[PDB]
Amino acid sequence: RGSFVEMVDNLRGKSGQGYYVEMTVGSPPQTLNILVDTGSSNFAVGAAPHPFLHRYYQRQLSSTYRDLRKGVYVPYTQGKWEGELGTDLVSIPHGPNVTVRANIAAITESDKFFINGSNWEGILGLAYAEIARPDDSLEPFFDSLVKQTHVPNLFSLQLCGSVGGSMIIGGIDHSLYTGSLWYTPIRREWYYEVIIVRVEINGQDLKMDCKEYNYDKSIVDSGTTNLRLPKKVFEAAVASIKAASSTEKFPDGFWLGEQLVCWQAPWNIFPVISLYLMGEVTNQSFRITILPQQYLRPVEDVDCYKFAISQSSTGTVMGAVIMEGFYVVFDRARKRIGFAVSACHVHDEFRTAAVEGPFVTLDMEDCGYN
Ligand SMILES: C[C@@]1(c2cc(NC(=O)c3ccc(C#N)cn3)ccc2F)C[C@H](C(F)(F)F)OC(N)=N1
Ligand code: NA
Ligand code: NA
Repeated sequence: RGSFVEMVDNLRGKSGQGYYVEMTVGSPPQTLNILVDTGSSNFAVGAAPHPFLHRYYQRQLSSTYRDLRKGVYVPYTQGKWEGELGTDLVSIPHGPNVTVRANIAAITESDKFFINGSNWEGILGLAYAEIARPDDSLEPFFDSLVKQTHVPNLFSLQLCGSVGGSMIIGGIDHSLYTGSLWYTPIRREWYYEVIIVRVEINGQDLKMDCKEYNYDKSIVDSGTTNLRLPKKVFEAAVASIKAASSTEKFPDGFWLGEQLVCWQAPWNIFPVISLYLMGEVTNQSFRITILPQQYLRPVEDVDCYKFAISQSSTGTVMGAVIMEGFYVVFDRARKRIGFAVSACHVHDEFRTAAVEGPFVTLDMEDCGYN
């Protein structure tokens, strides 16, 4: 409890390609790099020699593999994968000293799923059974870990924007953040769904019915890059950031993530974004504040950055954009998610990402969409 030195720095990544942890499956152990995705609930690994993959799961080499005789077909807006369901033994070498029998979906066909040039070969869906595919009886990796071992029912993520970071499984490591953690309730255990109760651009309120911030849900999702906002909130949000910084002009396509923008070797013009989240106590909220350093993402394989806030029709998505400013504690045993200022967040001399409270916010339960 409090000190997990072996788990510190166990995530790697390339900017734009996500964060992965090293995992082993089968006996003898097969080492795979696996994408950490708090917005899905399947443990799904390449199992066939797709050209983009460094390595894949070879079930034939595993004496402990058990076939479930059941296929799965998983489409996404862009992307699909199909595979064969089975169970095998799984450990995390830079995670707790335990081995579990987990469901694995061996991906045998995929389209637009794997990234050419990336160093991961599968995805670790850390959310709940309710969105597992094919259905909610396929118990996710984390539920099996907690059922079969003494690991507490929580994990925390420090995503440092070559990227790196830490996934602490079973606890919190205090060296990873400063100040205090503040907690928002998980509204329903499917996605890691939370409730946003107010949004401020450079300390001015968007002044929207708060139901708009969570239409139709808000989630914390390490497997998406952007801060994604409901169309109507997105519209209000760029309008406000345009006005805050209109000392310089940008092509309009920039704000739609349709073209990049460039200086040489200009942060003080861009405002901070505050999201207030529902607190633990009636009428109490807290707020997280992100810097332009989080929402203007550097692009290499071209000083050119992309606007990393985008419109959505699936609700607000607090992606890696947001998470990279914070230590984020997925406190599943108490159905709550904690934020604190990350000890590794990208910043400067003028302002810093922040987590502040308490605030008085009334009618917070109205902000949820039904
Ligand atoms: C199951 C899914 C998924 C994520 C990724 N993620 C990445 O490729 C990636 C890339 C960059 C970064 C960063 N930073 C993070 N993740 C790739 C494939 C995929 F199917 C798709 C699902 C969706 F809603 F999209 F369907 O969103 C989430 N949460 N996970
Ligand atoms: Na247990
Ligand atoms: Na600390």
